[PDB]
Amino acid sequence: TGETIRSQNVMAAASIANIVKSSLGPVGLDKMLVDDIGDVTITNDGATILKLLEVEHPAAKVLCELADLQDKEVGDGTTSVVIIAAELLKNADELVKQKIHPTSVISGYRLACKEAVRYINENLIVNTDELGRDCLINAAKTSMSSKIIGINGDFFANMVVDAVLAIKYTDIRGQPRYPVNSVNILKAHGRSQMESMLISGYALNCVVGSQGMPKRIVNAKIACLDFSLQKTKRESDITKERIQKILATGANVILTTGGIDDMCLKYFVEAGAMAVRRVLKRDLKRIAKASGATILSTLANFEAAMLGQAEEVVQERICDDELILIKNTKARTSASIILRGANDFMCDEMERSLHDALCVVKRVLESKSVVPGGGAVEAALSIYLENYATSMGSREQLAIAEFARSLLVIPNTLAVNAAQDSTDLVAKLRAFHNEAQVNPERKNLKWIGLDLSNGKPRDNKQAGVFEPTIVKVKSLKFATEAAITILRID
Amino acid sequence: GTDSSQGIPQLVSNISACQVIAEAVRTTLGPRGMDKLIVDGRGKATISNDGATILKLLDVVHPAAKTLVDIAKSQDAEVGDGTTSVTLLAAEFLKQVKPYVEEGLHPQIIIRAFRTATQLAVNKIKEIAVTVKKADKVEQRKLLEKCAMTALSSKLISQQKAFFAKMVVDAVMMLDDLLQLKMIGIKKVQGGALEDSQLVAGVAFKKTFSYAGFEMQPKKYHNPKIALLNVELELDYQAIVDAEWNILYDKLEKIHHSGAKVVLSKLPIGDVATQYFADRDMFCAGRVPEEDLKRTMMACGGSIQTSVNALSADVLGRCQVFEETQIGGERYNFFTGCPKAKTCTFILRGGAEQFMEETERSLHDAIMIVRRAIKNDSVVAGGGAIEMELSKYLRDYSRTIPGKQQLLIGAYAKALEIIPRQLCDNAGFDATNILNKLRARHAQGGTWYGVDINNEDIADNFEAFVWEPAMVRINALTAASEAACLIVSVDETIKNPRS
Amino acid sequence: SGRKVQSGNINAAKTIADIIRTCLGPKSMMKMLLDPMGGIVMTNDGNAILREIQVQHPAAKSMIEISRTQDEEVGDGTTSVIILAGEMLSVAEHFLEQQMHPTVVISAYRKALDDMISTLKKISIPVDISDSDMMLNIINSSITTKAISRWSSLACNIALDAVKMVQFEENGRKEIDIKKYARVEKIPGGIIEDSCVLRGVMINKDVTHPRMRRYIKNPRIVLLDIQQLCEDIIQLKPDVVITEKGISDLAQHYLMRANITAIRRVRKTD
Amino acid sequence: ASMGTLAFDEYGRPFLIIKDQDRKSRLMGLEALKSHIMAAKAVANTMRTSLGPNGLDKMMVDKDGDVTVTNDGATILSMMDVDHQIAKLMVELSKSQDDEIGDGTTGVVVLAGALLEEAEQLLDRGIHPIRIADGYEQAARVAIEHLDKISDSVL
Amino acid sequence: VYRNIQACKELAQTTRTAYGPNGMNKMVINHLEKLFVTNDAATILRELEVQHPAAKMIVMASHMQEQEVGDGTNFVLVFAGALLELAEELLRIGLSVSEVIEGYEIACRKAHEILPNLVCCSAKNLRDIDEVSSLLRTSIMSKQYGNEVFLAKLIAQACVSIFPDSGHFNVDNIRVCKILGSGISSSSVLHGMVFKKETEGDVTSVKDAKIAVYSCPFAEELMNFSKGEENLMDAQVKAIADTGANVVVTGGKVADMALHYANKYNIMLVRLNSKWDLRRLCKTVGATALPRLTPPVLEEMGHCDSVYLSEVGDTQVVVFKHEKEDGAISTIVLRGSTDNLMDDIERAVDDGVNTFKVLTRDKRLVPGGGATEIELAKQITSYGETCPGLEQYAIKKFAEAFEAIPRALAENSGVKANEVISKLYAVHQEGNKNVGLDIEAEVPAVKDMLEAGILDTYLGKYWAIKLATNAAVTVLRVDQIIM
Ligand SMILES: Nc1ncnc2c1ncn2[C@@H]1O[C@H](COP(=O)(O)OP(=O)(O)O)[C@@H](O)[C@H]1O
Ligand SMILES: Nc1ncnc2c1ncn2[C@@H]1O[C@H](COP(=O)(O)OP(=O)(O)O)[C@@H](O)[C@H]1O
Ligand SMILES: Nc1ncnc2c1ncn2[C@@H]1O[C@H](COP(=O)(O)OP(=O)(O)O)[C@@H](O)[C@H]1O
Ligand SMILES: Nc1ncnc2c1ncn2[C@@H]1O[C@H](COP(=O)(O)OP(=O)(O)O)[C@@H](O)[C@H]1O
Ligand SMILES: Nc1ncnc2c1ncn2[C@@H]1O[C@H](COP(=O)(O)OP(=O)(O)O)[C@@H](O)[C@H]1O
Repeated sequence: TGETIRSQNVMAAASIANIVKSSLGPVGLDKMLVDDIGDVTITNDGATILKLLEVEHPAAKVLCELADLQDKEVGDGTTSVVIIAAELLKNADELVKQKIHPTSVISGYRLACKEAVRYINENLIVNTDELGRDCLINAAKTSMSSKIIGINGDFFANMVVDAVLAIKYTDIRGQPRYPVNSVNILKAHGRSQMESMLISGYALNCVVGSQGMPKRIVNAKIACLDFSLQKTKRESDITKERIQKILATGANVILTTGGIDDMCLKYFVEAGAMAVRRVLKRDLKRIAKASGATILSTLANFEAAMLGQAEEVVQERICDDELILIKNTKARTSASIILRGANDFMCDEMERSLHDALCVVKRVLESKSVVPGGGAVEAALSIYLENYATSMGSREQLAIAEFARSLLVIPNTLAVNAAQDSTDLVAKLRAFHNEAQVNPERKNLKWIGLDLSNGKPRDNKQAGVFEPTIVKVKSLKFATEAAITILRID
Repeated sequence: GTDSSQGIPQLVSNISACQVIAEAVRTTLGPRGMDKLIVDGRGKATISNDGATILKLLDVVHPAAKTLVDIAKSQDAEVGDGTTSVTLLAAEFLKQVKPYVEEGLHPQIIIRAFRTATQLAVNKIKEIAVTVKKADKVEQRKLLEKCAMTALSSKLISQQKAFFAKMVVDAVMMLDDLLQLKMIGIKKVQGGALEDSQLVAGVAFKKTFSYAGFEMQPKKYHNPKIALLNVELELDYQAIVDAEWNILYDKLEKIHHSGAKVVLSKLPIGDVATQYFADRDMFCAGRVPEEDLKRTMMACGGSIQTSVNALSADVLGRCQVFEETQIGGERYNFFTGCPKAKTCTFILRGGAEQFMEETERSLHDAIMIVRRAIKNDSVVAGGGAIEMELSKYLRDYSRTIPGKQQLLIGAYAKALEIIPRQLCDNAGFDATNILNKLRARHAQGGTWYGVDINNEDIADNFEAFVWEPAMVRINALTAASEAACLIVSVDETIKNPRS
Repeated sequence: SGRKVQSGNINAAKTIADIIRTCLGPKSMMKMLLDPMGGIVMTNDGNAILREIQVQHPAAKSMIEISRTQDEEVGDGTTSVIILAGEMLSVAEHFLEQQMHPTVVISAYRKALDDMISTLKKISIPVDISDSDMMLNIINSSITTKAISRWSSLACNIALDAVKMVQFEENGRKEIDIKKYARVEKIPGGIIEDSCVLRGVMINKDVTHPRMRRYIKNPRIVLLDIQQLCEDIIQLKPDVVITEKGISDLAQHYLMRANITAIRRVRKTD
Repeated sequence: ASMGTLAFDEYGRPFLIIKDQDRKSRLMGLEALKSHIMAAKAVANTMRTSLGPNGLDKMMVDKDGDVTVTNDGATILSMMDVDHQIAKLMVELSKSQDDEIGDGTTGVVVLAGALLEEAEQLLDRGIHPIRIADGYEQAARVAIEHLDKISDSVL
Repeated sequence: VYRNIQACKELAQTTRTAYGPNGMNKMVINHLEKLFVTNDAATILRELEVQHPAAKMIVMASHMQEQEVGDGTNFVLVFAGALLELAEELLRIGLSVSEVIEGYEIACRKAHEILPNLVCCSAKNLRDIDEVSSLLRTSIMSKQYGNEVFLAKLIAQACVSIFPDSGHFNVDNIRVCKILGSGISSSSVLHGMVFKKETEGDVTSVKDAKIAVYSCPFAEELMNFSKGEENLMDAQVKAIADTGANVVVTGGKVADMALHYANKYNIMLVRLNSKWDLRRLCKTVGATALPRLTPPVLEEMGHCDSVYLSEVGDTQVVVFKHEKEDGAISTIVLRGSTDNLMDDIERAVDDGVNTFKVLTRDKRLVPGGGATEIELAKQITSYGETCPGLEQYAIKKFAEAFEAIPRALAENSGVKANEVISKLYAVHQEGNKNVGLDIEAEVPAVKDMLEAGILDTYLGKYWAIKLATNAAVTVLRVDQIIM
C-alpha cells in the first residue's frame, strides 16, 4: 500500500513540528528525551532538541539538517523556522489536494518570500541608538520580570545598561562590540540589595596591598605578573631585582597573582604598586586586555609600553569590603558589578537576571536594524502579504495567501505556551495590525505584539522586546527554501 | 468495528456525512451541468439534471444527512431552484470549520459568529442590489427579452430561440398572475420544423386506442364543454345478457338526450367498435387523464356525472370552441376555447424524438427566469459575482473584528467561493485560473464581474444581463446559514430502540 | 501525547510513591522481596527496596535518582520526600484533567513552597547547641528505636566530639562542616566500648623499619609525590615529609641527612 | 490508489470514517468514464463480428442454459448477461432500434462503441466531455445533411 | 456501590451540556425512528430509557421535581450527579455511607435555612403585564435561546394574565395551538381554545351552543340500495339535529350530501378535528362523546357559549370563548417554519407558564445566573469548618456540588469554567449576592444581574435542592444487587 507520498512527507514534517511545537518560548514546556541506554535530557530550546533527536524518516531528516544549518548561521529561531516550514508544507499539500499544480505553489512562495523580506527592510526599527533609554530599561526589566528584586530593579537596569554602553568596544569594522566575560558579579555584605550601586571598573576583594594610594594618580601602569615575590635560600631570591627592573621600565601598579612579600609594603608605596592575590585567570586576561597588556610567562628574558596603564586607582573600603579599584584603564574593558546581600547562593536570582539583562542589551545594541517582538512582525507580514497577493493577479494567488496565513502560526504557539487562549490573542494581534495599515493615523500601531509576562496585546517597541533583523530574515529565507525543496519532491 | 459517538466525534461524523451528501451532487449545478442515471432498484433508471429531483430520488440514512436533505427540500418548495447552491454552501461551511472544531472551538462561538456574518452579508448585499423593474420592463420589453435570451444563450436554436422567448414573454403578459410550475405545461409532437412550435390557449392530448370513440367531431361548435361520466358505456342467458343489452340501450339514450359534445366514460372506449359506436351522433371518449382534467375544470369547468342517467348544465356549458385537427398525420384532441383558459401549452414541434429533455431544460427555464425577473425588483450580477463580492466584504470585515469570531468569519468568507468554483467545474474549465482571475478582478477592478459560460473567461456579468432576485439570494443564504447553525449545534445522538 | 504523557509520568510516580508509603515511622511494616531464583530477603528500609526494585518508566527512574541523591545530602527523610511528591502529583491529577495548563500549576506550587519556607521558619521552637540534656533528647528522638538502644552512650560521645572536630570557619562562623574528613577507624576487636576519640588524624601505615625517629615537637608535614628533591627539600628543612614513593635503607639514611621522615604505599584517602 | 487515503486518523487516535473501504471501490470522474467506455469496448467488440455478409453467428448462454444461435445483433444482445448499467442502456438502444426500424441493429452498436472509444483516447488528452458532445452533434447534423444529399425513393 | 455512582455520573454527564441558554441541541430518534432536534433535558431524559436502577431512582426523583416546580430538572440532575461523584471519592477515602448521609442531611437543612436570605423578589404584583413579562424572561432564556425571548416573554405572559381571578391560577387551561406558516415574529396571543374545521357554512355570532362530540367520527337492487343509503343518511343527520342541536364537532371527513344535510338545519360541519380534542372538549365545555349518530341526547350533550371561526393567522380556525368562567381557557397561536423548532418554543412557553404559577405560589424571588448557587456554596463552606466531627467533609462536598452548576453553565457558554468560577467566587465576597456570570462576553467576565432581571424562583429552587439531596442520600444507601 501507499499513495500520494507528498502527503506522507507532510505528515512526517507535521509530526516533527508537533514534537517541538509546545517547547517554543521562554514559558515553553520541557521535554524528556530517551536514548537506547536511557539517558536523561531536559531542555526547552529546540536547537539541542533536534541535535539529540533520533529522526528516521528521510523527509523529516531534511527538515532536521535545514534546522541544523539554520542554527549555524544565527543560533536562534530554529523552532520558528521548523514550525513555519511545517505549516507551509501542510498548506501547500492541501492546495495540491484541491488540484493546484505545485509549480505555481513554489513560484508564489518565492514571490511572497521576496515581498516579505523587502517589507521587513521598510518597516524595521533603528531606535537602539544613544537616545534609547526607557526602552532599554523596560526590556531589561521584562528579562528580569517575575522577580522580587524589581523593587530596586530600575536602578539595576540603569547601572547595568550604563556599564555595558561605557564598556563598548570599537573594532576594525566599526560595529559596536562588547566582551561578555569582562563584567562579572561580586558579592557584598551589610546593606541589602536596595543599595547595590554601579562600579566603574573591575575591583577585586583581597588584601590591602597599599592603602596610601592617591585617590586619582597621574598614571597607574598595570603590570600583571604570575611570579611571586617570596624569599628563598636573575636573582637567587626573586624579591627585589624583578620588581626593581619592572618599575624602572615604567610600570607603576605591578600586580602579582601569587602571594605577597613580607616587606613589600615599603616597596609598593614608593612605586605605586600592590600585590593582589586570588586574581581569576578569566579576569586576569580581561584586565590585561583592558589595560592593553598580556600575561607574562616569566619576567626573565615588553614592560615599558606593552604593560597597560590606568589614569586612577582607588583604595577604599566600600560596604564593609576593601576593593582593588584598578579602573579606567587604557581600553574600557575593566568592569565589575557589586552584589549587595549576604552571600552568592541566595543572590543567584539577581546575578542571573543581571546576566540576562546584559545578554539582551548586548544583543540589541549590535545589529542596529531591529524589529518588534511578541509576534508583531508575523502579524505585520500577514497583513501585508494577503493584500499583496490579492493585488498580484497571476495564478499564484492561493500560494501567497496560504503563505500569509502560515506566517501566523508562531503567535498561536506563543499564546498556547503562555497558557492563554491562542485564537483570541492571535485575533487581537491581527485586528490591531489591521488599522496599522488600513488607517495611516495608526502608523505607530505596527509595533503591537504579545506580552508574554501576562498574555495581553501591548506595544513592544516601547517594551523593548527585540530581535535582530538578520536573524528573522535568514529564518524566513531558510524556511522558504526548505518548503520549496520538500514540495519539489514526489 | 469502530464506535464513535462522543460530542466532537459525533459533530465531525455529522458534518462528514454532510460533506458526502454534497459530494454526491457536486457537479449538477448550472445550466451546462452534467447528470447521472440512478436506478431505483426496480429497473427504472432516472435522469434529471435538477439537483432537487436528485435529492428527492436519493435516499440516505444518516440523521445529519436527513436534516440537510430536509432543509434542501424546504428551500426547494419556497422559491426558485437553489437547493444545489444552498447545500454546497452549507457543506463548505462545515468542511472549512472542520479544522476549527477539530481542536477545541466550542460550537456556540461558531454559531454566534455565523449569525453575525450572516447579518453582515444580508446587510452588505442591500448596498449593492440594483433594481431594474422601472427600466422598461412592463412595456418596451427589450430588457426582459434579453433576460429570456440569457437562459438560452450560445446555441444554434437562436433563430427559433428569439421567437420562443417572445412566445413565452407574451404568454407572461397575458398570464401575469404570478405564474407557477403547474399553471403552464408542454406537450410533445413528433415531426415538423423547430420553428413550427406555436402557442395554443389550451391543451393537447393525442387520442389512442382507449381514448376516443370516433372521428369527424363538430369542431366548430359554439358551446362544447367536457362531460365526465362514472358509468360504463362500452359493449342465466336471459338474465344478465338481456340486462347488458338494456344497460347499453339506456346509456345510449342518456348520451343522445344529454347532447354533450364531449363525453368521457370511466371505462376505456375501444376503437374496434368505432363503427358500432359511431351512432352516438356526438363525440364520446374515455379514460381521461388526470392532468387533462386538472387543466380543464379551471379552463371552463368540465362537469362530472355520477348517476345512471346523470345530466348536468355543464355537459354542454359555455366554452368558446373545440379544436381537433391532424397533427403530424394523427388527429389530436384539444380541449381549447375556454373563457378562463389559464393554461398555455407550448406545442413541442420538432424532428428529434429524444428532444423532450432538451425542451424541458430549455423551455421551463425561460418562463421561470422571466417570472423571477418580474416578481422581484432588486437584482445583482450572477455567475458568482455576488458571491465574490460577499466573500470580499466578509474577509475584509473579519480582520476588523477583535475576538474569536475573526477566524470563523474568515472561514465563512472562504466558503462563500464555491459557486464560481462549481460553475467553472461543470463548465469543464480548470477552476484555478478562472477563479483566480475572477477574484482578483472582483476585489480590485469591479464589483460585478462574474463567470461566463460561453467564452469561458472572466467578464462583467452585470453587462451580460446575468440577473437574479436579491430577495431570493438573501433567503437562500439565510437558509444555508440556518442549516449550518443547526448541524453545528449537535452534540449527542439518541436512538433508544424499542426492540 | 497531549495529557496522556503527563498522566503516564505521574501515574508511574504515584505507583512507586505508594509502593513504600507504609515503610516509615517507628512501626514500619517490613516489605517482601524475591528475585526470580528463589532467593528471599526481608527488608524494612525504603532506600534498599527502591534500589533493588527494577522499573522502566523514565519518571520513576528520575524520582528514584532524586531520592538516592537526597539520601547523601541530608540522610533522614529519604522516604518522606517520595511520599510527598507522589501525593502532590496524585492531587495534581484532578487539575490536569480539567484542562488547565501546567504553567499556572507550577506558579501555584512555587508560591506554596515560598509560604512553606516561612511557615517552617516561624513555628520551629529554638534549640541551643552542645547542651547535654536536650542533645541527648535529640539522640533519643532520632538515633534510638534501632539496634543501638543498649549502646547509645558510645554514639552520643562520638557524635559530641565529631560535631566539634570538623569545624570549618572558612567564610563565616563555623557554619561550614564536612562529614568525610573525620579519621574514623572501624577496627573489629574487643568490647564495643573500646571506641575513643583522638585529636588529629592517624594513619594505618607507618615505616616498615622503626629504627628511626617519627615524633617531633614541631611536626611540619609537607605533601609530596631520584634524590634531587630529597636534598632540595633542605630549602626549609621540614622535620616530616609525606610522600607516595618507596624508601630504601640507603634512601632512609638519605632522608635522615635531609632531616625528613618519608612514608610509602599510602593512599590519597589518608 | 488502493484503499483510498491511508491515514486512519488526523492525529493518531483510533478513528474511522468509511465502512470497509478496503473491499469497496470509489470512482470520481475520469475513472468512472473509463469504466463505462471499457464496458463499451466489451459490448461493441463482442457485437462487431456479426456484421456484413461474412458476419458469423454467435453462441450465448444465460445462467439458465438456453441454446441460442442468431445473426440479428439485437437478438444476440437481447438475453446476454448484462451487468453494467450503460451496457444495458445500449441493450435497450438496440431494442428500440429494432422496434421502430427492425434493421441495422449491428450498425448502431458498433458505431456507438467506436464513438465512445475514440472519445476515451480524446479524454486521455485531457478534454472535457461537453466539447466532445457538441462536436458529435455537429458531426451528426453533417452526416444527416450528407444522407439527405443522395436520398432516393421507391414504390 | 461504585457502579451505581458511575451510572448516575454518566447519566448526568449526558445532559449536563444542555444546561442554561447555551445548551447543545440533541439528535433524538424515538422508538418509531423519527428525527427530532431539541435541547431540553426533560425531553431527552423522558426519551432516555436508561437501565441502571440507580439511574432509575435519580430520573424518577427528577420527575417528581418537575411535578410541582415545572422546571429545574437539568439542575437537579447536575447537582445530584456532582453529589454522587464527590461521594465516590469520599467513600474511596475510607469513610462510611451512614456518616456522609448525616453530613448531607445537615448540609441540606443548613442550605434550606440560609436560602431565604437573598431577597430580590417581585416588584409589586403579578399585574403590570410588561413588568412581569420582563420577570418571566428567566425560563424563556433557559429553554429557548435569548434571540427570541423579547417576543416569547410577551406572548407567554399576556396569555397567563388574561384570568387573574381571586389569586388562583391553573395550567391546564393554558394551551398552545399548532399553526404552521410564516416566521416566529408573526406568532401572537388569543383567548380561548383554537382548532380548525373543514366546511365554510359557519355562523359566527352564536349563543350557548351544544357541542356534539362523536366517539366514532366519520339494476333495480342497485337503485333500492342507493335509496336505502339515502334514507339511512337522512335519518342519521336528523338524529344529529335533534333537540335543536346547532353545533357539531367531528374528526371525520366531509361529503356533499353530508354538508347539504348539515346546511338543511343550518349547522356547520366541523370536520378534521384533532385527535387530542375529544376529551379536552369534554373538560372545557362539559361535553361528552356519542357512540354513534343516533343517540345524541340533551342530558349527554355538550354546552359552549361562543362558537365562531377566527381568521387570525390567515387560517380558518374556530375558537371557543366566553365560557362558564368567562376567561378560563386561553390559547397561544404560534407561527414557524416547521414543528421541530415549534416544539422548543412551546416547551419554553410551558416553562414560562410554570414559573409564573410558582410566582403565584410565591412572590419571593432570588438572584439567578450562578449568583445564588455560589452564595449558598460560600455560606455552607464557611459554616463547614465551624462544625467539628466527621460531617464536615460531607458539608464541603455538598458545597462543591453547589459549585458544580455555575461551572457547567460556564462550559456550556463556551468559556473557561475554572477562570470564571474563580473570578466569580472571589468577587462574591465583596461584590455581593447580585453578581454573576456574563453570557455575551467571550472573555470570562462577571456581571451583576440585579438590573438584568434574570432571577430564578425561590420555592422551586428550595424544592429542587431538597429533592436532589434526598435522591443522592437514597441512592447512596443501597449497597449492591446481583446484575
Ligand atoms: N519575552 C518574550 N515575549 C514574547 N516573545 C519572546 C520573548 N522572548 C523571546 N520571544 C520570542 O521567542 C523567539 C525565539 O524562541 P526560540 O526559537 O525558542 O529560541 P531558540 O531558537 O534559541 O530555541 C523569538 O522570535 C522571540 O520573538
Ligand atoms: N448562462 C449562464 N452563464 C453563467 N452562469 C449561469 C448561466 N445560467 C445560470 N447560471 C448560474 O446557475 C446558477 C443557478 O443554478 P441552480 O438553479 O441553483 O441549479 P439547480 O437547479 O441544479 O440548483 C446561478 O447562480 C447562475 O449563476
Ligand atoms: N516514635 C515516634 N513517634 C512519632 N513520630 C515519629 C517517631 N519516630 C519517627 N517519627 C516520625 O516519622 C517521620 C519519618 O522518620 P523516619 O521514618 O525515622 O525516617 P525516614 O523519614 O527516612 O523514613 C519523622 O518526621 C518523625 O516525625
Ligand atoms: N451483399 C452485401 N454487400 C455489401 N454489404 C452488405 C451486403 N449485405 C449486407 N451488407 C451490409 O451489412 C450491414 C448490416 O447487415 P446485417 O448485420 O446483416 O443486418 P442489420 O442491417 O440488421 O445489422 C448493412 O449496413 C449492409 O450495408
Ligand atoms: N441569561 C442568562 N444568563 C445566565 N444564566 C441564565 C440565563 N437564563 C437562564 N439562566 C440559568 O439557566 C438555569 C436553568 O436552565 P436549564 O437547566 O436549561 O433549564 P431548567 O430551567 O429546566 O433548569 C437557571 O438556573 C438560570 O440561572
